[PDB]
Amino acid sequence: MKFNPFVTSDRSKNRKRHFNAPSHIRRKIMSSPLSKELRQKYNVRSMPIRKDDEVQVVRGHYKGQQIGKVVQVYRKKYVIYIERVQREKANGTTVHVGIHPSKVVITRLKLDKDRKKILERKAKSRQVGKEKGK
Amino acid sequence: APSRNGMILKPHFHKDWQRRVATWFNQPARKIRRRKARQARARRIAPRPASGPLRPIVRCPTVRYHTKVRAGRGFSLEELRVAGIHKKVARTIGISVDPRRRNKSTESLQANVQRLKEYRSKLVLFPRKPSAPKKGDSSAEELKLATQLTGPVMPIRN
Amino acid sequence: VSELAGHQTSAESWGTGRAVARIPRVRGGGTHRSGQGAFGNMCRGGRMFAPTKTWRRWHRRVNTTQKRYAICSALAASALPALVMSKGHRIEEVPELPLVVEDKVEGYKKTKEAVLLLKKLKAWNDIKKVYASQRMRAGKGKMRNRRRIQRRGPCVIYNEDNGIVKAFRNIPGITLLNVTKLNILKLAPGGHVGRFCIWTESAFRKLDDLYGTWRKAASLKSNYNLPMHKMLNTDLSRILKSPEIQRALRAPRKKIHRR
RNA sequence: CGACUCUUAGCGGUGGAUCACUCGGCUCGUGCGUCGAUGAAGAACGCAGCUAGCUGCGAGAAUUAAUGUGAAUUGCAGGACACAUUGAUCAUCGACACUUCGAACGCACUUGCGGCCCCGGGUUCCUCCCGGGGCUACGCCUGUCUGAGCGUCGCU
RNA sequence: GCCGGCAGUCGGCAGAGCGAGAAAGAGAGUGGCGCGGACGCUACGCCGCGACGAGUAGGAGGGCCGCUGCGGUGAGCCUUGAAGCCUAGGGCGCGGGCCCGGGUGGAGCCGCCGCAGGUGCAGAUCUUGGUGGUAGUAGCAAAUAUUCAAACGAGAACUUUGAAGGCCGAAGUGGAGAAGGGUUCCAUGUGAACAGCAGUUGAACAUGGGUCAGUCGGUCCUGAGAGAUGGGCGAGCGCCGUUC
RNA sequence: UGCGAGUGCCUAGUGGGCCACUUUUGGUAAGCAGAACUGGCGCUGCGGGAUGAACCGAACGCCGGGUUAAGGCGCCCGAUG
RNA sequence: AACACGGACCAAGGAGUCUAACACGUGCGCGAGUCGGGGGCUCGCACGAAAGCCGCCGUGGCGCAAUGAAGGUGAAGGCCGGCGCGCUCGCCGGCCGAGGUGGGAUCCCGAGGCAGUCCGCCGAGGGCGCACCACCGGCCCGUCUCGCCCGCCGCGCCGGGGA
RNA sequence: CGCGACCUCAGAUCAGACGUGGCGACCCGCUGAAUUUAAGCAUAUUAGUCAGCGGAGGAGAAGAAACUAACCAGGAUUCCCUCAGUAACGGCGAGUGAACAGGGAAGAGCCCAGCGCCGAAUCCCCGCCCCGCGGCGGGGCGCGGGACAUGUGGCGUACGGAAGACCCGCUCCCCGGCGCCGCUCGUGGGGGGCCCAAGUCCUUCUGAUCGAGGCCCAGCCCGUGGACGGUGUGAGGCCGGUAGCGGCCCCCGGCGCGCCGGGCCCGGGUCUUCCCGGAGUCGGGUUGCUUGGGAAUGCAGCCCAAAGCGGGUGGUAAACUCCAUCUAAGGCUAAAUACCGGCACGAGACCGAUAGUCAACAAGUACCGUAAGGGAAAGUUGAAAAGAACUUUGAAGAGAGAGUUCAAGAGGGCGUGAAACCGUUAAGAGGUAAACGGGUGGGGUCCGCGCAGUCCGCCCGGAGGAUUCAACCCGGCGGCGCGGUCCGGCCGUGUCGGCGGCCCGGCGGAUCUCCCGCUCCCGUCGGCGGGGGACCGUCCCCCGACCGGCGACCGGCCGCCGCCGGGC
Repeated sequence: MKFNPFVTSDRSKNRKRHFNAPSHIRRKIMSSPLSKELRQKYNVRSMPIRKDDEVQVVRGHYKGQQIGKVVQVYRKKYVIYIERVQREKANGTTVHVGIHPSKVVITRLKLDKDRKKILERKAKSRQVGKEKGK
Repeated sequence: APSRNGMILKPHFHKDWQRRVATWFNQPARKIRRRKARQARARRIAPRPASGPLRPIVRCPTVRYHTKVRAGRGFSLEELRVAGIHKKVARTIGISVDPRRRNKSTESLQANVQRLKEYRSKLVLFPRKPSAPKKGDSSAEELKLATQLTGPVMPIRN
Repeated sequence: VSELAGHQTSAESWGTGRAVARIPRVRGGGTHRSGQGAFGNMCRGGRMFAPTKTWRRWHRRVNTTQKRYAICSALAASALPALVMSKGHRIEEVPELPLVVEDKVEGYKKTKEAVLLLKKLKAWNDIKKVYASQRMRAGKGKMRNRRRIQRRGPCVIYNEDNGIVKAFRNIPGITLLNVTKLNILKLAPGGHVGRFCIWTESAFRKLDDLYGTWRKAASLKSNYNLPMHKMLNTDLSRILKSPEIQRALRAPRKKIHRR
């Protein structure tokens, strides 16, 4: 359990912080684990979802082996949208049924110069615990 | 309405005592607050005793007790003039000094002088400069003592 | 409960002569709560009967000899394996109930060998029993930071802190007790004396230095010796079967005499 | 057999009790313990593309600047950004700004009347008029200036 | 209630009893083939006799009666269905109540040992909320009065138009203001809710629009009065007073 | 003649009573007021007196058989039909 | 049952609680002792605002001593032998050492019997007598009365002692 | 008749600053009741409490004795326990009710007026230069002004102090700037930002698994991380975090070292000579309030009103006399202490939407009263709106279909949906209102998945089958053993002996007596304390005996018996 006396560990307080978190905290909570092949190449367990990543669906009714790109991230409802994960409405229109980022595995990230600096710093901190804990 | 042999009790609850109820749930937190400040006090004065300056040998008034020996407010000036320490130097060296204490007896005076005389023997006065001035202490006396004295200095044995 | 609860309103009862029945009611206004009723335990809202105060006697003090009395009976009930199984602990594979191990256990720093130590002592089944007993708490305690409950496991009594607390930390059910700081609330949880215990070599030799025998003092507490037994031969099956008692008994009357 | 009335059962109505949930209260404990004439607390009035209430903000009005973070806000459109650029959104916030009343401060609260300087239109100060800016409250300390006294005195 | 009985299940390490009118032992000594025997005893338990059984205020004891939460405990139950609710089903206990069967329901819940309480309702002209009889009942009666045809509409006793007959009768049911109301004023559209019937209508709702001053008022002046400065009083917020 | 006796602590509730055989005060009398002993209702159901505070019998765990008290045996209504 | 009052019905809420002072009874620990209040010491407090420990372990509260308004005082005598008046009084050495009477649960001895020994058991009668009750005595403090004796650093408006 | 100083008093939109108001849980200074009790009530009590007023702070107040005590004397103030429900007060009724001492938490002392001595040696403001200036300071220059002799600064305050002569060995501290190294205990002082382990493995139930089984040592991996929250249920390994003396990057602070510019050359002891006390104040009388304070505890109004070997106090008023203890009428001072307000948190044997704050929600909101003020009700669709496209009746509200969802038997006040009440269907009954108890009878819906009716052991008869029964052999396990008294270990709330461990053992003692330290007296003699040393009680080693036990506590053979496996 937790030993820092400044940690919430409360039923009401953790849910209040989770649901009323601001937008930049909501980016961190909405983090998705990488694929198996990228895990030995980046040494990174998880990474927040982005705008133009493509996603293999893990669980749910849309669970399968299809790989589909994220359309847009809806951070208010804590959920993201996939191109091939949708559902036709009554009137024939199609509505993207969202999948929570916790049920999301990323096959390849959409890399930019602000993203390479995050892959290495999470991998650098990975190697500190291996050397110190050896 | 008393009935069948109780004591005539006089409870002092006729005032509005419920507005002034002092709860003691602060007791364990106050003990930590006093203790954590006591350790912090002892760490600011690294070689000095945690209890503070030396207390004199003091007998009780009020003939009820008449035999117990307490820890006093401070050493009187008549006791300090015998031992040869000036009253403005004893405060800085770690001796409790008060001007109010009279000295009517004689055996109690030598008890406080002998307490002060052998206190100067075991005292380790650090020099102000790292290069030690006159009447300080040798460097051989320093390195084998890097600890304080827990409890009162020279506890008083009845 | 706050003393201002049920008293922030300003209500006094309407006098006699109206169809209402003498309840302190809200004074006027075009409001739902207007002439309704307050300042009573029977009304909606209002004060509760005998409001709970902060100065209730929450703490109870017990005599030190009595507190030291139960811990002597708690440690003595860690033996006699009929007591330990009656608590529910799986002891069938333990080679010896007073488990004494070396002082090398103090020097452990990882939980991997702490798990391996319990398996080689065949005491892992209690933790295995604890794992299957992890479930949601019944009642309203889940929404009051008491979501999960589980069986307590084997307590380990350590003498020196050298990483033994660091090892037996994540494995559920194990509580670490210092020898000089033993606790009756963990040596006998729930008011039941049975508790399976793990001792080290330094911990086990300090028990006769903490309390002593009947012919020696505590030698670490100031004034304590073990309490006197009210009776020595506790097994009365041998006292009643002793030939010197059967000699003095009369002939029994076991023939049943009905109406 | 009917119509009406009573009991029970099923189903369908009024009603929201019980139960399980809870971004909420109560109590205790810890740290700090900070308002204001450089204009406090409070109040009024306004501010979003579509905005009534809550909250936030003050004519720079759903926020400006900077730092951190880094692809969104989103109910619907829109458009910035290339996230190869101090850069969308959030938090921090240390720079700037902060309408009116309000201790409220030119005089009183009708948002009406004033005066003293400076500037721009009037004009090329020559007085009106208009617009903008800085001042103009009480109590009191040190100092400065101008004074008063058949107060005490000298010079005359 | 019984000086109640039961540790005696003392078994090829054995001999299975002490209901029997009478104070005490189925007591030790020394000279003259076939391996066999039902239940039990949570000794806070089991078993045997005798007597008794009402009850207000009141007292005591037992609850394996019940609710909520806590420490243990059931290798406890549970999306192959928890709590809650219903039941002409099966039952148990004298009883408090409890266990199953069926249906709804979808996510937590129960037994035992102890602990703690905001712990059990039929009333208090109890509180809150909901629903009945009354009851489709009383009622929709103060100020003389409406009728005919057409238009809109799905729909007209109540809207509009035309005609007729009336009333208010210039101290009015008229034409304008002050106080007060604050968009109620005007156009379009709707008829969900209000106008105690209805409504195509309205002061209802949704969209928009609408108040223009040197000369009309406020602004200026003072009356009755209010109210600072000086002054005085007051522990004090401050109070007295308008030329002292 | 019958019954096992003595003794010490706390302790609720009560402190408005009523009726009846007998004795009896005031009052003409009272289902009036006020006293003594005993028994009842209060606190108590049951059979009977048609009905019922106190009248007679009789006092009560749940039942079967038998027998009675007081009352009764034309019908209501068990029993002299 | 009332021509006494409240009650149309239903669901939820709804009333002997807590603190302190006590008295008694009961359970536990220690015991002429008991207690840790408060404080301090261990590990950072998850559980732990818990636990353990103290020439603080007794400062202190209660109890072990009471009686007086107070100055104050304060809980045992008896036997034996000697010294002066047998003077039931003063002074010297040993003994019993906390009284006696009656009732007293239990236990001991126990005549006898269940040629002759041991283990039990019962037993008329006799006892030391638990607890407790009653009584007579004895002792301490306050007070009343009758009297004498003893002692000194200060001989007295001294102090103590008796019935 | 004017000018020039001085004193008093004005005017300033003079130059530069200062106070107002709010919060107010805690505190300080006033003012200040009645409900209530005393079974009435008037003193008393409530209570110096509620209300009212002013004032600040993060704490405030108080605070270094005109003290307590009568002791072998303690020694600022603040808080806890205890004294203590005590002394004392009280129609001595109800009730009210301290303080000393002791044990603790904390512990820090000082500065003026006066007396004096120094050439006003002092301080404020304006101008110029250097430094840094976002808590306007340091140094220098100015016949540049002002304050001040109606008293500034230095020494100096009751503990004595000051000035001279003389003895002792002497010279470090403070202020304003600048830079540098140690991250500077809760493990690195604080604040901020970003990160750090391990299954979504196989199969299976489900609408969705976080469910169930398994995974080479009970299972796969981490665990200095199995708390929590979210994720379509019940998650150590899906995610954030969690743990850590974990990592990285900024900002701020104090303690140390060095440099520059300044200030400061400030001791103690002996002898001699000097000085030293705060007025309308203490105190007394009276009055009123308060207090336990009682012939007046304390505070106030009036009157009287001082002295210096004096004055105050010493719980009974007054007079006399010995004493004991302080020095009032001036001031500063952190710490132990309180905190229902605010900021940021943590926790709960607490309540779970008529409960919990009035307010879980657009709550001090809607609304009410002219105003002071009063003041609600109101949580939940669904995993995801996937919020019912489209056909038809009706003008429409409303329906029938269709469609989504595991579910609308979840359809916008939608998690379940009780009772009162009402509608409809099935059955039954109905003129002594309805309803109830005992006893039956009849009719229903379901249950006994009843409808040729329960088995359990021994023996007898004939029909069938095993690789089988008794008795022997080997191996293993177990029980018992008065083996009358096998051998060997262990323990004892039993002893003896060696009194041995004594030193190759510690503890405690109100049992006694070479070394060290201190003062008194002339290297010595007497005193005090401590450390050895001896003694006593209690825990340990050796041999043997005796006793008990291994039946809360055993090892090997041996003898008997039982069980299992394998050979027959």
